[PDB]
Amino acid sequence: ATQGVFTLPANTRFGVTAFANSSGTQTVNVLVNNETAATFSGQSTNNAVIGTQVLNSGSSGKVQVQVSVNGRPSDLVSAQVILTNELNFALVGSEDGTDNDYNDAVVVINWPLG
Amino acid sequence: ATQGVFTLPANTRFGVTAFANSSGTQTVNVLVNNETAATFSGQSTNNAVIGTQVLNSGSSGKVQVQVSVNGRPSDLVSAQVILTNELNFALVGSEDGTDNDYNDAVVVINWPLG
Amino acid sequence: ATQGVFTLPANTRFGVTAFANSSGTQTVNVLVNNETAATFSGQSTNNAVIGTQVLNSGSSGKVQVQVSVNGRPSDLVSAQVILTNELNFALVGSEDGTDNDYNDAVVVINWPLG
Amino acid sequence: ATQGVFTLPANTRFGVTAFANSSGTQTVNVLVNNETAATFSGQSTNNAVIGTQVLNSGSSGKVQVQVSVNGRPSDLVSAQVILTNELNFALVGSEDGTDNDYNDAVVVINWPLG
Amino acid sequence: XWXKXKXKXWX
Amino acid sequence: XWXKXKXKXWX
Amino acid sequence: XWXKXKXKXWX
Ligand SMILES: *C(=O)C[C@@H]1O[C@@H](C)[C@@H](O)[C@@H](O)[C@@H]1O
Ligand SMILES: *C(=O)C[C@@H]1O[C@@H](C)[C@@H](O)[C@@H](O)[C@@H]1O
Ligand SMILES: *C(=O)C[C@@H]1O[C@@H](C)[C@@H](O)[C@@H](O)[C@@H]1O
Ligand SMILES: *Cc1ccccc1C*
Ligand SMILES: *Cc1ccccc1C*
Ligand SMILES: *Cc1ccccc1C*
Ligand SMILES: [Ca+2]
Ligand SMILES: [Ca+2]
Ligand SMILES: [Ca+2]
Ligand SMILES: [Ca+2]
Ligand SMILES: [Ca+2]
Ligand SMILES: [Ca+2]
Ligand SMILES: [Ca+2]
Ligand SMILES: [Ca+2]
Repeated sequence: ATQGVFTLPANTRFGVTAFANSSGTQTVNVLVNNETAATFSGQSTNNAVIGTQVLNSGSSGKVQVQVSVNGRPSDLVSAQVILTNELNFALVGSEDGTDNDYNDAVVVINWPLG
Repeated sequence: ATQGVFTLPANTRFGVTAFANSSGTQTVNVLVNNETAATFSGQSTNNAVIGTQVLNSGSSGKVQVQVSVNGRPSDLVSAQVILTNELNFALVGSEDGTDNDYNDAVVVINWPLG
Repeated sequence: ATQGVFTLPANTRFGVTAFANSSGTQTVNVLVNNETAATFSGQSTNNAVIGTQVLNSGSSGKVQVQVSVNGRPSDLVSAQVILTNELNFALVGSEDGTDNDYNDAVVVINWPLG
Repeated sequence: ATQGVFTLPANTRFGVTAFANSSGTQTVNVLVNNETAATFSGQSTNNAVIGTQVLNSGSSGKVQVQVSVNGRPSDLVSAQVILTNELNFALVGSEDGTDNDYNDAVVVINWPLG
Repeated sequence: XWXKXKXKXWX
Repeated sequence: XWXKXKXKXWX
Repeated sequence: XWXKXKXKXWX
């Protein structure tokens, strides 16, 4: 199944944050309406925050997270969770190798803000 | 029901990261085995990261998140989500006022690391 | 925080199913737009299904689950999870006593159907 | 990533329930420690319960859900969610066709029971 | 499922 | 409730 | 927080 694609409420500000846990440099692309809106790049085996940004979900609300290492797409896992019918998390893990820890890049999207 | 309390695997390193979306300064305490192990303090209405830290869940694995604003405890909401039976997120929202956006401090715990 | 309240897409059919795990007879009421739309009652300590039904979320989309035992409201916990940006679960647990297993009535709402 | 595999606490009773939303006849197989422990089959486009059963997770705790139609494995999506650090849901959706609703068989595993 | 109708897709 | 296990036998 | 300009109306 497709992973890393989320329909947010349209025209809504949201946060996106990436963490790295791999020997390889993680490239995290965040697409809004199928166009790149943010890119984070970094390497850590200690869960470092390699980037964080506030974006707008635009007219479609479509947000997609892609993760690659040196141009090679990682395998993604994802889900959205909503707490008290208000607070939204869209969550992505990714695997760049063979150990299947799925933490090589971890991406958290959250909304609403403010 | 109790919120903000999670049983992690014992003796395991985990990330904790907090974001702020409120006029008031957020204080985020993370307790491991009932003893304070991390405190973050900061203020933002635009999802700024107010802290990120790798901690050890210790012999009990018990991790508790508390949030307060100038001493007053915020109301918490939380859940744990596991993707592909490997990647764990413990998620906390918190409400310091009356509008029930539950984003005033947002806390993400993730494991495993590395 | 409020629990057991979910905003579904309007005018959408959804499933609601309740299971019991308690000595007490569970009464599960499902409200749509603030009016009772289904009521299940039953007793089991073995996860028996005490009711399942298809309902329409109506013009507002607002669905609320209430649980009581012998007329006393149980304490609720809840969250919504979305898989592959398509498949929705609204999940409720409830506690009628002191052991905090929160399984005394378990209610699963799922959509879309068909 | 692998989907439909969950590590439960060992030696623990759990409920498993399957719902159907497809023109195709669904067969859901539940494996405990790699051995078939329950099988449900049925056909509904109205979320009918095609099976519910109580099983024990055994010495390994490994539970796997498989879904097929006419002998062809459906594509699975899954996640586990824990509420108030106590109430667990292991959730599976499945797709037998091309519309990507992922509800063709929906499987809910819940624990603890009793 | 197979054929034409609601939800049928390629089947 | 009251009795055995997780609270069975009364009520 | 209190007053105007802190979310949506009161609170
Ligand atoms: C075959 O018809 C496809 C199948 O059944 C449809 C009624 C719909 O439920 C679709 O999601 C499913 O794959
Ligand atoms: C007493 O009735 C408590 C009640 O029933 C028990 C069998 C157990 O399920 C407990 O969780 C529940 O609150
Ligand atoms: C007042 O401090 C309330 C507080 O700050 C607002 C800007 C808004 O974020 C609100 O949700 C928060 O509780
Ligand atoms: C009805 C059906 C079952 C399995 C695979 C394909 C199709 C059309
Ligand atoms: C002990 C018990 C359990 C459930 C309902 C009533 C009573 C007295
Ligand atoms: C800002 C705040 C804090 C606590 C209670 C009420 C309000 C408006
Ligand atoms: Ca890896
Ligand atoms: Ca890794
Ligand atoms: Ca607030
Ligand atoms: Ca806020
Ligand atoms: Ca109970
Ligand atoms: Ca119980
Ligand atoms: Ca389908
Ligand atoms: Ca379907």
